[PDB]
Amino acid sequence: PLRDLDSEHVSKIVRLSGIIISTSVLSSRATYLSIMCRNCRHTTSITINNFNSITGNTVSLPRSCLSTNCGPDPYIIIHESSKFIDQQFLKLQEIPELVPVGEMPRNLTMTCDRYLTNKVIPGTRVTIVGIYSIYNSAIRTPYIKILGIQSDVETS
Amino acid sequence: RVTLQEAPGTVPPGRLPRHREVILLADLVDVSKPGEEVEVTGIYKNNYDNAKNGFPVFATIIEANSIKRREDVFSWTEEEEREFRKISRDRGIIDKIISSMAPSIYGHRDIKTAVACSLFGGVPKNVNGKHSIRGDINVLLLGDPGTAKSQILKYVEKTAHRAVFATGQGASAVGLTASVRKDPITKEWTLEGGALVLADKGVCLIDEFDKMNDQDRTSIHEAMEQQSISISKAGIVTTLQARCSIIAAANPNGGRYNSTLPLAQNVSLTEPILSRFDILCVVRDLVDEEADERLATFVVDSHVRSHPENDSPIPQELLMKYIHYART
Amino acid sequence: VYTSGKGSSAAGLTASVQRDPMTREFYLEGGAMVLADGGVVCIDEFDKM
Amino acid sequence: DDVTGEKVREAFEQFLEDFSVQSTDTGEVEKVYRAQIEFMKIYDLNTIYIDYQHLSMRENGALAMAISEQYYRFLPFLQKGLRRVVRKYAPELLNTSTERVFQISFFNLPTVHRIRDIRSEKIGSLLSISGTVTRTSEVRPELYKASFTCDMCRAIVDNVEQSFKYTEPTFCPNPSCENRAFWTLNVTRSRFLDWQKVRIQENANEIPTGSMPRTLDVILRGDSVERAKPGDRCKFTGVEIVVPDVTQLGLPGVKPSSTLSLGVRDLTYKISFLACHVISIDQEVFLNSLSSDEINELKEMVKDEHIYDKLVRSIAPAVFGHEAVKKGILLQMLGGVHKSTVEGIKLRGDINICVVGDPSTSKSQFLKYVVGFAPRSVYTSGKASSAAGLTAAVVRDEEGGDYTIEAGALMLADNGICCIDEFDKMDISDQVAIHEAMEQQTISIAKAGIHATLNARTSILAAANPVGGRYNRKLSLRGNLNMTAPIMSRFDLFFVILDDCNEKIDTELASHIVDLHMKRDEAIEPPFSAEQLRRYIKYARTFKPILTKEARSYLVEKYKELRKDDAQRSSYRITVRQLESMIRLSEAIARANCVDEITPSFIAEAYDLLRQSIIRV
Amino acid sequence: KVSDKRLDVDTSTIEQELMQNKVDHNEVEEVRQITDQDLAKIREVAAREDLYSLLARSIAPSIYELEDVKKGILLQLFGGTNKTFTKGGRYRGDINILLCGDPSTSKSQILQYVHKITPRGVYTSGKGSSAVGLTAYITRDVDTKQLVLESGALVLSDGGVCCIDEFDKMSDSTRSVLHEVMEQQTISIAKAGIITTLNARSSILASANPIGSRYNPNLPVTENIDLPPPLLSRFDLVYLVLDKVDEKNDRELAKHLTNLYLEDKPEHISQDDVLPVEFLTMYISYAKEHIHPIITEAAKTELVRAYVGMRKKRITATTRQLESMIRLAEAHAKMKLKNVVELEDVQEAVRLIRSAIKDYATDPKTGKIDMNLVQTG
Amino acid sequence: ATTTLTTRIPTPAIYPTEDTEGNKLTTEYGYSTFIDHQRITVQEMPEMAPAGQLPRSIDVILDDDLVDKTKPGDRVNVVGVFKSLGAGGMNQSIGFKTLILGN
Amino acid sequence: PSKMREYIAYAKTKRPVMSEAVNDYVVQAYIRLRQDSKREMDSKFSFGQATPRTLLGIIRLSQALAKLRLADMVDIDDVEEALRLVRVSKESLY
Ligand SMILES: Nc1ncnc2c1ncn2[C@@H]1O[C@H](COP(=O)(O)OP(=O)(O)O)[C@@H](O)[C@H]1O
Ligand SMILES: Nc1ncnc2c1ncn2[C@@H]1O[C@H](COP(=O)(O)OP(=O)(O)O)[C@@H](O)[C@H]1O
Ligand SMILES: Nc1ncnc2c1ncn2[C@@H]1O[C@H](COP(=O)(O)OP(=O)(O)O)[C@@H](O)[C@H]1O
Ligand code: BEF
Ligand SMILES: [Mg+2]
Ligand SMILES: [Mg+2]
Ligand SMILES: [Mg+2]
Ligand SMILES: [Zn+2]
Ligand SMILES: [Zn+2]
Repeated sequence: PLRDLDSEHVSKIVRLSGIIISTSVLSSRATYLSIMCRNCRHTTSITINNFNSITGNTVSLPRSCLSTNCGPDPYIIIHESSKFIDQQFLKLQEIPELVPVGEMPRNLTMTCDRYLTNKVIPGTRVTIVGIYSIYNSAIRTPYIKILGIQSDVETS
Repeated sequence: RVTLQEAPGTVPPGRLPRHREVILLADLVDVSKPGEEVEVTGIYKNNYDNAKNGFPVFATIIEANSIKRREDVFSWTEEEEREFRKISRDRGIIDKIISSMAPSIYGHRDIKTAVACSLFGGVPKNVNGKHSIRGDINVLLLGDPGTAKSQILKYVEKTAHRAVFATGQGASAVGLTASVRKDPITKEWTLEGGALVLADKGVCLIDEFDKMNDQDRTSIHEAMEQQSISISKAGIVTTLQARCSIIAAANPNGGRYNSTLPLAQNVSLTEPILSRFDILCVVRDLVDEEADERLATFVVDSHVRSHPENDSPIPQELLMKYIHYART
Repeated sequence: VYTSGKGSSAAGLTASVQRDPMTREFYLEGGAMVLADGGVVCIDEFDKM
Repeated sequence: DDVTGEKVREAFEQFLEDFSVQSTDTGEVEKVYRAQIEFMKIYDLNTIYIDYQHLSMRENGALAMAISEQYYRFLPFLQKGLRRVVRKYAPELLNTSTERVFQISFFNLPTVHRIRDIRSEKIGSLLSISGTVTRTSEVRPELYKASFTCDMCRAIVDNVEQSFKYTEPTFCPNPSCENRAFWTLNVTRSRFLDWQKVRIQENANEIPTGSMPRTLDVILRGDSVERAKPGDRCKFTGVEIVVPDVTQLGLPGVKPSSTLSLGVRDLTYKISFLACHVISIDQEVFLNSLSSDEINELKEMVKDEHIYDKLVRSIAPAVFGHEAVKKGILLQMLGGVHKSTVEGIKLRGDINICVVGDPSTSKSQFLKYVVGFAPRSVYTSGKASSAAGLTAAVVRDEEGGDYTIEAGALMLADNGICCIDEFDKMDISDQVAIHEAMEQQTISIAKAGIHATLNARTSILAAANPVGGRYNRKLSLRGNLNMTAPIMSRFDLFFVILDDCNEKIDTELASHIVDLHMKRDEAIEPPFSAEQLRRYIKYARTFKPILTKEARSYLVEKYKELRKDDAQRSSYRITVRQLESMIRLSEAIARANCVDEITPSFIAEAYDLLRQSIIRV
Repeated sequence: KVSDKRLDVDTSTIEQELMQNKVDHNEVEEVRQITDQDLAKIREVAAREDLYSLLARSIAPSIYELEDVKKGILLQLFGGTNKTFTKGGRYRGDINILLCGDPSTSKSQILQYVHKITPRGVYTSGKGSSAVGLTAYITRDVDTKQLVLESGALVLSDGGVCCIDEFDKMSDSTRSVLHEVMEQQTISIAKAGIITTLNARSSILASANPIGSRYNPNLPVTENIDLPPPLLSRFDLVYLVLDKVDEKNDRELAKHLTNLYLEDKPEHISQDDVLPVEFLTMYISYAKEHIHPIITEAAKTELVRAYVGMRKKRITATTRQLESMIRLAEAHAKMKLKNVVELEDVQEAVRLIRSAIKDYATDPKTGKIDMNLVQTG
Repeated sequence: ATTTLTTRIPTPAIYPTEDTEGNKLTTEYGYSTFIDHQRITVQEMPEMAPAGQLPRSIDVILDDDLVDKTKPGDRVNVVGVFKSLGAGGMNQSIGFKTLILGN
Repeated sequence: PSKMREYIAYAKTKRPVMSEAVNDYVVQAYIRLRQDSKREMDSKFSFGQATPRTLLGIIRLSQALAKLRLADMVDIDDVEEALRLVRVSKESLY
């Protein structure tokens, strides 16, 4: 149950169900991009295939020429050569009837990418397989990476 | 984090109740529900540090160590199922239960029978999707003012499972209508169903039934007819489920039931609204000197028994558990 | 869609143009006659519409 | 150091010991300051009250003038002198058992300044103000003395004084360090006091012509926190203080600014107040705060047989000829007994009065009298109010700041009477909300992320007019009153005032009015003075009457007779809530007679009063 | 602040602050200083036999042949005695006057004259006004970007005459706030953020038209006025200004106006002499500060007898009418600089009340004004 | 970046205030060249959009002769490169700014 | 419209004044109009009872007509024409 999510579930695959109430706009992310030194004119190619799905951008641009002067932050992204993938943010809420009587239903921010984007519409009742995770805005914000969307039978 | 506010009973008159932020850690989380008195002990810690007040001022937060409700009432064990069978074997058990319904009230046994019927409810059924039949019994209390319809509904709230209390008009935490509202402090959308949706597998007590808004009336009609409230706002297109038994209290037109008129002229509700009901018990005021005498004796005894300085029915807990097990 | 004469609890009986939250731009919130298109629509309490 | 500061400090500590006020015949002469010091040791308190009159008397008041004009400058010297005096006599209470802060409060200043009398030339001086408390904040800690952890040679400096603003310890626990760039505060070695901000407001009587009300923010530091509830007139004594303000950035006039590098800093401030203390303006505690003549007075009233009649006649001296309304209002002031059954349902005891009548029938007159006589009351008109005003209100603490709760009209009427004039005119949404609170006895706030749920135990005294302006006899109450039947049902009592062309009453009223205008407060002949009435009322409230077997039988019989009267048509029908109304009215009458037991006579009187309340249509 | 073209600020409303202001060393001209020669001149004028008519025609000099209306306006400007109670409370002598009648009867001009003369006053007109607009409102001062409290027209007009034009056109919702102001001289506001009572010692001067924008003799007086009785009870004087085709009156009015059109900026065509507005304002002010009438016993007996006489469908008598005669007699005495109230003052007040409502031409049982009988030049 | 398709080496735009020899320069409006620039937002067509769901929009950058060729509420068929601009937060301060350069 | 506007501005500069005989004529006309309104106060042609605003309108129209001839002195024929216009404003009713 969405209310039963616990710190013991962090970074573990969790099975849970709810209702999709909002689907954010597709945001394009980087999976392979070509960069250049403004001084060295030194081409390079960074790959971010390893979980380009956290909310924050992790594998960042280098601040010095490869193997290391070059000058801090000399890298510019060559956009016509990079390759991109899309990311979409969903927000899940507990089933409205299965909630404490006078308490706002608990909603949890969720993220998906690649072929799982544009798979649901708001109001659909879905079952989620994904990695319970932690995002820093001492406290932390929980969220779920999407691994699979078991979309139930919905309105035709 | 749980925000604790002083109980209004102990607050001296004229003073604003104060809120203190109680911090819960480890397995202490989700051991309480809002609106429930608590008795918690912990460190009165000084919170970390705004220049809003100008002077150097720190916030305070009470870290918690042990919280006990002042007080699973619906839990089960083999011995109490044996007990349930034993009391069920009695004769006149129906009358015993009816006398148990609303023990604080005197008279109107028809109302007690109706509310007991609504609580126990009919058998839910679904013929493979071919035919669907409501498994709930809806009770309407159309009575003259000051006949304890409100108190009866409060008792039902106390004694029912998955029970929500809604009002026809005014201020309430449940609005009988599905809505998509954004909390300004947190700035995000929430899909909140009405009291009908919240009471998906229980009862919904609707007081001031005649004094409903048009939207509330339409939502009531939808819930009573199709048992599924549908929402089509802010991009959310879905049909929430609400299979609820409605116990409603309404006032006849003019604050008094006119007997010479039919039910149509006595209540502003239209016929399609009433037809979905099952037990339409009109609580007409009766002018009998002896009945009034017995009522006054009951009221006076109760009122004197409540003074701070001067001082066959089934027990309520057994009624709770037996009703739950019967429905389950 | 099974729609009452006054409409559903919140769903409109016919198409309604409103503004979305995040940019206040024009879009169709819903309506029985457009959400159910190409199929049928069942309208009860027709005289109360 | 300053020689003048040393002089004033040594004089202060000198007369803390040498001063001695006479006890006249009884007690010879005693050291009042030493007596207060002994009292302090006995009760282990933290604040000493010093009369300004004594300081004015001593040494031709030169020291009094010096300490009044420059209180802030000499305050540390005052603290040091008091500490040395405490060391001299009874130094046991010096320490907390680390160190206990001693607070000095001056009381009985010669003059009182209103909020509009605040002037810049009085900044930092000692004075007194009188205002009405509007908003009270939480009691929060403040850094009396602040300790920190060092950056280089990480270690904690212990018990360093914290000024009005953030301070950095120049010295270090390691003397060789002399580094202070990064300090990390520790709560353990940091002292604290009690801080609470109260927003006072100018009283109505002090407002000039046309000016909208003016208000001031008062900070209560010390034991005086939470000493005043919202909606009370209090007298504040303290030092005039200034606090930095960043809002007055675009105001006309050259903005003072400091240049230092650059070192720019806008020196914009707003005036506030730091009050040393606050003074407001069972039967045992009540019996204690009376004088012997006052006790004799109250006791004499308790025994009199005519106490009921004299009390009824005394209410609203200006109004002539209406006794039912006076009886009802007196009962309402006497209140009732609010009770909770074993079930948890609560039975309110306070009485609700609804008055409807023809124009100019003194309907407001009673409302205007109740305010200014009841211990706490709020008077409001019809169109000049809203729901958020009547119940709790949500406002920003400051513009673009966190929202805070503000006590509404009913909150100031808690355990009191709230007079609402022209109920019919006042808005239908406000109507629904006010009545809903009358049923609930509580108010819930859920706006802008606040979930405070207050309690409203208030007595409603509401006046109105018949629809169209003038009452019509043939039409029933519900026809001439816009309100619906249950709204009347929740009310305990009703009085309908009628107009008629009777020459005798017209002549008597004309003479009464003209005499009131000609001779003012002359020969109005009140049976008792207002203060005596309030003394008796306060005492009666202490009692909690009890019933008898005859009382039960008579109550049942009277309810039976009233129900038999109903459709024996009636103006409005009878209920069991009417039975509860008779119960509460009977116990209120017994409280009026100061009798712990209700007699059948009281029940008969309450039943009769309800019978005149239901006038035949 | 002070000007000789307008009345001086009332000292009674400023009695509380002046003693402290003298210490404050503000040293502003709160009140105009009256010379000994001016005081002697004022006393000499008070000794004149036609004082009342002279002061009546001095107000609004260009307005022709509105005699009772001008007299009532004069009495309102003088005001009643400001009584104070030792126990608490105060009865203020603010006179509220309603003007109702046919269009083009120079009601708006009288309203403008009063709005000019008084020290403090606001001129509002019907649909323009609003309930929060009168009373008080919360506004955002953009300079400080802070929610700042601001007062409305009624509180602004404190201590003066609030002129309300097109009174009938006001919605009854907006009119509700006038109920407390016209009687208690205070407004108690308990809106969001403010819970207090405000003093509004303003005497209302309201002009309106009968329903149908013209008087209908068939309808009764109360139907033609068409206001709730609780409101009309608060008004101390109600004027039925009537436009009737009288050849002599029409000729006189036409001559007056056409003569007003004889120069570019001509002088008044009023044949009778008038007091220049500077001295008239000085006189009215001085009578306000230094006269405080007290009712005598004979006046009390006459007041009781008159009240019983009126209190015996047409407009009904009221205790507010009794307090209205009290205030009007006090004002008439205060005009004459007398320190006490006599019988003739009460007689004049009763005459004014009877004449303003045109009681000398109305049938008792049915309030139909006898059009032939009511005719006056 | 917009005015050219291929990513050029970023040269910061510094307005020449002084000559190479320190002489003061007076900007010559009326000889300098200015190009009209307009951004329009294109939203999914209501006729083809799914009913009851929020719309999706893209931003179009028009330039020179393409400006002011449309009125709000028109139905248009804009063709151009679907370029992505900016570091897109990859450089330390959630995706990339994406827009359709207008052809 | 340019020339007309110029002439209208020039006429607006002037401030003509009435005359004694003109005033007598206007007063008599107003009296007669008031009597006529009183007579037919409920006839089939009751275009409304005359009011002093009718007199003021006659004065205003006469002054405007005087301005139109560029004269500082109101003329009797101007008043006659103003009366004619006010009367024939309702002439199409028949
Ligand atoms: N049949 C009854 N037996 C006992 N008490 C009753 C009965 N009917 C009404 N009362 C009492 O009458 C009082 C009026 O409140 P209530 O009847 O609940 O109001 P309402 O019916 O108007 O909502 C309550 O204290 C209630 O307990
Ligand atoms: N019985 C009365 N006793 C004393 N004064 C009265 C009485 N009746 C009317 N009045 C006077 O006439 C005025 C009526 O005012 P009031 O009746 O309070 O207004 P409202 O009818 O709107 O409530 C008051 O000055 C009041 O003192
Ligand atoms: N009796 C009168 N004395 C002076 N001027 C008058 C008189 N009757 C009408 N007028 C004039 O006619 C016009 C009508 O006055 P106005 O106040 O506008 O009318 P209303 O009474 O409808 O508000 C004004 O120009 C006024 O000078
Ligand atoms: F035609 Be008027 F303004 F009464
Ligand atoms: Mg009820
Ligand atoms: Mg009143
Ligand atoms: Mg007008
Ligand atoms: Zn490089
Ligand atoms: Zn160090």
